[PDB]
Amino acid sequence: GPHMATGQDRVVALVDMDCFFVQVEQRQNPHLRNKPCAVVQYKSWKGGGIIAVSYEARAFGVTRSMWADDAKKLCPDLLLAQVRESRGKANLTKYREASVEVMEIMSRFAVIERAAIDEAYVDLTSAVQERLQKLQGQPISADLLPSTYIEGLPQGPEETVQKEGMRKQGLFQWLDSLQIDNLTSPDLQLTVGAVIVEEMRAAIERETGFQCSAGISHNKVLAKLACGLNKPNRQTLVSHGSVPQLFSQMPIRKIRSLGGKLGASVIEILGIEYMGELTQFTESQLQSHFGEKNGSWLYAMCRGIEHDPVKPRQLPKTIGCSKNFPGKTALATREQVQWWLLQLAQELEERLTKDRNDNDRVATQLVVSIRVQGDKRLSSLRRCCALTRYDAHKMSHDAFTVIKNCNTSGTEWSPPLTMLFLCATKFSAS
DNA sequence: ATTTTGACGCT
Ligand SMILES: Nc1ncnc2c1ncn2[C@H]1C[C@H](O)[C@@H](COP(=O)(O)NP(=O)(O)OP(=O)(O)O)O1
Ligand SMILES: [Mg+2]
Ligand SMILES: [Mg+2]
Repeated sequence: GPHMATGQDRVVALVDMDCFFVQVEQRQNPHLRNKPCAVVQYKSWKGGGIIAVSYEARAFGVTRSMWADDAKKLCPDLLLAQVRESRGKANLTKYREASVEVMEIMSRFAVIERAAIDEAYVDLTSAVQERLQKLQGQPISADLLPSTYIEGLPQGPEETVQKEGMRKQGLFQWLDSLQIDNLTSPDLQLTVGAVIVEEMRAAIERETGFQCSAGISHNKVLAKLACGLNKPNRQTLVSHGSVPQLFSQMPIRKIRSLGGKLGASVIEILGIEYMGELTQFTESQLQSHFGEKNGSWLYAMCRGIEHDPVKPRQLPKTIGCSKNFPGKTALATREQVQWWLLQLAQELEERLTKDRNDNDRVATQLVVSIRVQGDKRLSSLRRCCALTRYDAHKMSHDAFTVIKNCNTSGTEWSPPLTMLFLCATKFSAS
């Protein structure tokens, strides 16, 4: 009752760019705009692997991971943009730079946590309070929320058969219900949050050309879930009160961190399917099956409560370069391994030097990882060494030194290598 | 022959 926390202390948003790499390429090449389009890496093997897909192309069934030749079978007029290739490998520089454009705009509004190349969490609690002070008891107009969905609404009793009609009906129900004169109301706080996110999304689109979606809720997991509910080019507010119905038919795997083995174990061990069913277990029961930390997290999360903070971190903490060498292309000679380590080290040097100039920091550890043919794990082996100079020849030599004894017998390398990976870590200020 | 990443947990 009066002491049961409800996880309504924060306003958190998650902003995720729509078909991000595709929009970067469509901005660059107007011929690709408003077309079924995908971004592909490499080309020789089955036309290249698709890594991003426009919504027009998704309507034909094109998905990430599809070979371009196969996507063309579903969508004969599919247009393609290729990732830059440098030193024999895919180069993602253009997308990292476009990401910085977006993150720098978002950081004008609030502290952000860069969660991936095209998404960031925003802690809006302070900004909402300031905005509530600015507009004392002044009602919030639907005009301030032109792209917002209120999850769960409309409810109860032709304008109801088009999606914009439904969107506005739900928004009207929500705003009609609001208590505008209490500045401590969580639902009001979320609504002001959504007004700010509309402003943020408009700024991103104005200043970059890129569209995005967003979720606004009281924590990162609900914000992330909300964001996906009405992609693309829309934002969704998930209130605390919307959680029971939302979670009552929500597959466990849809919640952040439960899409893999742990989520599968929750389903198998407890014999449930939906996130809401978790409420019927005690905290101790969940801790007994999934550990103290996971158990406590699940117990709170199924009630819509999560405390993971929006970390103040706009820049990646590691800078890595990797290449797979699948099937017959697996690396089988010492010279091959050394040449590709050099290629990777040269890209890494270029990125590290730019990073040192832009961000006043230096990496101090080099992690070298390899995969051997047959091992299904991403990494078969990981070894580190000191990273003392931004020099590609030195980094490649040091990586070879730290992995060379993985070679059962050689001039020859065995078993063949299916992946090389260099990652610069442990940054210190410079 | 899905590729190239990046954050974080466990021991
Ligand atoms: N498995 C993968 N391998 C490589 N790159 C990938 C990837 N998954 C995504 N990317 C790259 C390419 C993606 O453009 C970018 C962002 O990933 P999303 O936010 O998950 N997907 P997007 O923004 O395209 O569409 P949506 O509107 O549904 O958000 O990261
Ligand atoms: Mg995206
Ligand atoms: Mg994303």
